[PDB]
Amino acid sequence: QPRPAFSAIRRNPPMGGNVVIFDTVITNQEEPYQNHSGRFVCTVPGYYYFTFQVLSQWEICLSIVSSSRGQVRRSLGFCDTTNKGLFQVVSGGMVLQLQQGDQVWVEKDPKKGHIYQGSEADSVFSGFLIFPS
Amino acid sequence: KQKFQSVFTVTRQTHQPPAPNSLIRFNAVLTNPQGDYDTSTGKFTCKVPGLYYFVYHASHTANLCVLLYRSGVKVVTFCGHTSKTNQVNSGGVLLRLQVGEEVWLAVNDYYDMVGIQGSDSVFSGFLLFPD
Amino acid sequence: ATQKIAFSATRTINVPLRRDQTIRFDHVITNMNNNYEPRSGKFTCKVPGLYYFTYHASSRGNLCVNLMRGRERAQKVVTFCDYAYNTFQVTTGGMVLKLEQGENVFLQATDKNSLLGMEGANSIFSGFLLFPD
Ligand SMILES: CC(=O)N[C@@H]1[C@@H](O)[C@H](O)[C@@H](CO)O[C@H]1O
Ligand SMILES: [Ca+2]
Repeated sequence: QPRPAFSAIRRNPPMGGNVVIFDTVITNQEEPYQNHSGRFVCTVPGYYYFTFQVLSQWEICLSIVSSSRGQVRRSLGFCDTTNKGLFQVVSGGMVLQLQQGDQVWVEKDPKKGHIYQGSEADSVFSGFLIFPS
Repeated sequence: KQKFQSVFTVTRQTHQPPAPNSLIRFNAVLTNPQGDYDTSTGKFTCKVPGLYYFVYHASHTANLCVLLYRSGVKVVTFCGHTSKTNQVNSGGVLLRLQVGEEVWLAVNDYYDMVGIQGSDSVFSGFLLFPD
Repeated sequence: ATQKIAFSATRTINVPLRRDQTIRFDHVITNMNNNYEPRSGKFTCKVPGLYYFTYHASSRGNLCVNLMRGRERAQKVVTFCDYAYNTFQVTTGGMVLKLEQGENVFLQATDKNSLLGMEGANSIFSGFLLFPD
């Protein structure tokens, strides 16, 4: 019976590019999430929920992006631009209908991409199958 | 079988915010296969009875309170205050619904839903446990 | 389906939290299978499996919360911080966890304890079973 479900957080993330990599795995049932790349890979086709709560101190715009057959599919964004140097949590989430092999990841705005790095608090990326199609 | 499930993600695609003290219409669909969210009324209507999760993330650059309503009763309110910078107001709740029950989001006197470029507003709901 | 486990509970108590105190959400909106205890604020797993836990908290100042997991002695999974100078905020966090029977999950206050629970600015704690073991 289909289980795919993950949660991943940031602590020692490889930095580079606009993809937000959450390097520390908390849950990875069916191992759909790749912690080296920050990419979720769909094995079971169906409707999935994805959500993130990401800590910033300055400006941050994030988007849940997907791909099918390697073609990138941009989507909605979510921002906190308080820009006062104090913890703010930006969040977003959506249902995505995915086909086998589809990939899903968080991408930042190259002009607004501050993500807190440290041990005081956490940023999280999660996803789970709602029902197979 | 698709009609034995329930799921939607709708979004608000417009630059003008809702009127004060009004139901919030999400006019654009990301997914809504059973048609359970109605973009013309702004209301979700229960087709399949059971336990649902509802959650939203709304961008705003002035004060915003979002109220979630179930069959005429306000279930939860969450407010975010800001002045000219962008934040996300979020809220969510699990509810066991009967056929024909309506769910929707509304604002009060704090009604701003004007996100900066690249910051949107979303409302999702899905059936977890049928009966 | 069969194993229907889901809870949503709000906080209506306006008494200031102390560090390390379990955050009680005393008003249940939903509590199917009654695995959530509104008297303590803890969820206690009966049926092993994948759960998703989430909260939204209103605040009028700096707030940090620990998401705790464990049996008789609990360990923190993550800490979420959201700061606010002189302004009302709503913050959020979530996490997918694979739980054993007897494991409890709850939110715990820190230093940073500005949290409101009232009419017009609620705080809520929810969780549900994704997939049984
Ligand atoms: C930094 C990175 O991406 N690599 C880690 C690796 O150190 C760890 O052993 C593995 C186990 O889950 O998880 C990876 O994400
Ligand atoms: Ca804040």
